[PDB]
Amino acid sequence: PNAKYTTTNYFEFYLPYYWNIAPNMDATITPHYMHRRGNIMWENEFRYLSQAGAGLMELDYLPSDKVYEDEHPNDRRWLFYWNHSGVMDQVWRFNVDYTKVSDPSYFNDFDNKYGSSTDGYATQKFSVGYAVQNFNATVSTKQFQVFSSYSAEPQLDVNYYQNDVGPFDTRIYGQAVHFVNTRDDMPEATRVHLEPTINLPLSNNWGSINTEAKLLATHYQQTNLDWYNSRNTTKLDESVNRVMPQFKVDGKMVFERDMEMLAPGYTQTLEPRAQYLYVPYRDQSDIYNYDSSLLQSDYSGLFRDRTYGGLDRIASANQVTTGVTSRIYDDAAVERFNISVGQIYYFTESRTGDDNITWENDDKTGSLVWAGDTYWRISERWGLRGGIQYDTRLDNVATSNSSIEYRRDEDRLVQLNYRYASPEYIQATLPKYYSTAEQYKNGISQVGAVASWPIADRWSIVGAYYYDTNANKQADSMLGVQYSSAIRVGYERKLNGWDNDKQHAVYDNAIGFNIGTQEMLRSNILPYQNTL
Amino acid sequence: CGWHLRDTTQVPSTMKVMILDSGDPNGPLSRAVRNQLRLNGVELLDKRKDVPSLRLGKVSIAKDTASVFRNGQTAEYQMIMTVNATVLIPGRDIYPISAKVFRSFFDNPQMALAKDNEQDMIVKEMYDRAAEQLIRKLPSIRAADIRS
Repeated sequence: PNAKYTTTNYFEFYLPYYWNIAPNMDATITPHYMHRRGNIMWENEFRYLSQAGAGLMELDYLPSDKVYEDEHPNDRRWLFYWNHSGVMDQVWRFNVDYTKVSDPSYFNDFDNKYGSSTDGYATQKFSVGYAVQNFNATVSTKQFQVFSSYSAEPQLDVNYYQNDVGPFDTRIYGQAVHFVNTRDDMPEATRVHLEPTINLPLSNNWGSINTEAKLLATHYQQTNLDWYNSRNTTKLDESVNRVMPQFKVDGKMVFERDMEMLAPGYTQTLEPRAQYLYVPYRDQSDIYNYDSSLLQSDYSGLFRDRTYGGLDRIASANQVTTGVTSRIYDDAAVERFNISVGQIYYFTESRTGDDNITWENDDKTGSLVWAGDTYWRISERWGLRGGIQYDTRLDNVATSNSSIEYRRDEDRLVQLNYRYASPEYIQATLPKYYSTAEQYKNGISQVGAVASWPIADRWSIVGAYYYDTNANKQADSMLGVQYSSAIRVGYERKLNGWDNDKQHAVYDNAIGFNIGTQEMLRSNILPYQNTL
Repeated sequence: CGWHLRDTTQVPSTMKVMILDSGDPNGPLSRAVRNQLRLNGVELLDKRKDVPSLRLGKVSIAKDTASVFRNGQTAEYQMIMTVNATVLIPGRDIYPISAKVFRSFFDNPQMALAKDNEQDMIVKEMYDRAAEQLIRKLPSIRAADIRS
């Protein structure tokens, strides 16, 4: 058995039965008793190995929920989850990444392995790939059950590659997708995209320069436009053909230096990189945005050919992105440290016709995106990471994060971490009610601490604590103890909702008993990530 | 100052001919590694019995909630990719190496499909950074093999 207490659900206990009926597949059936509810939840986990790959199913079911029947009057609870991944022979890339719940609130209510109170939707995916060295083709379905929704149904992605066509290497990417909405009144599309690409890779010992050209060609057939076009001043068109050249140059050098002044026989490296990108302006305000979110610009992200993550927005470009990295290697040529800093200079506004974003500044030209990374492998037990993103259009640091970590062993570690995102960045990049609602508008300014240590030969103690520096309140805290042979005991407090008229957070508190440091460090929201 | 242009290749000259081995030769990592080796000018051989073999091993990817809003709902995911690999040099030792890449993005429950396109595009970039990270371990394997 296993047992629990929580502020959400009072006393709980579990009576797991394990069922073995084949050498390659098995099941766990567990009647999950609860005290705040009147009924047993039945949870049913199934595991299999197959020629098609390895996968996991879960089916959780309440015949009736007394709390839901009182809290949603005048109206069962269940979760189904499936995950599969494989490559059959060496060519058939089969995958499933699917979950479905009866209602939005299931993850505020029930602790489970396969979703979180932290989630804004349940994802629902299937795909079949065929892949070989020169060619791949993938058929996929992308659906989302939103809790607070467009689907791709189906999507086809195809790639072909052909090297050595003279001095050039070449590829073509093509896609066909049908977009459907959960609402009967939203636009529909079928989109066809074609992207032939040619590049000339030149290199030697001290540097390289890659010159690349694409044609971006997209066809839209759009339907169900009447509800949108009767409400908006700029109209969607029933057919749209978008055709755009892209040109890119990506030059690099490497310099080195004797680091003997720091330590015996150490090596320093300096790597300036300077990329030019051009894409002409095409108005896309007559194309509805089904899949293109604005992208986050970390230091490696300074070198993209995309400002948005999909195909419905493709920003004009006439820009130089300029960076520099330097590295230190020790006498054994192991990398001890690196720092990278770079920026994007725009000679013309990065416009997309549907220029929907809100900025603190009215200028659009000159040096205005900056980013940097650093890493230091201080020793084989200590390591430090940092990142910063700055945007002159926000007049602020847009995002930052840092961590420092000590590990002696899988059981003996301490980590500190920090994450920041500005109020102006949340305003610019997220749904326009996030700029106003008190739980969202204040950015992020989160401090985290994590530790594990054996307190005696057989006894491990684990804990975590996350704090919001703007709220002056904890986001999560966790404590865990185990005795090995084995028994394990845990505690958690987490944010688990909000109270709307009172404008304060709801906290779930829980205590658990079971009959392991890494399993405990994984168990909370905000779970432990090894940063060495 | 004291800076000089790098006067030797980024891949050590005992590894400008190499064998590439994987349990998934057609997948995204093997394609990114093969691209990064070929871009450096490595002559890659079929699975010359005296040539060193780079064997790609277990790969894992996770997305975790890195951050939360004041209602306890995700702000940022962090994605972490771990790649194990090993270089077998014939008539010498086996040299295990790895890469570890960290990327972040904000969620959006409106435009969930767009954030799934952003996630697939970021995982594509992470295989290129994991490939770059593995190639920078090849100079240390030359130094370690001479010191063996």
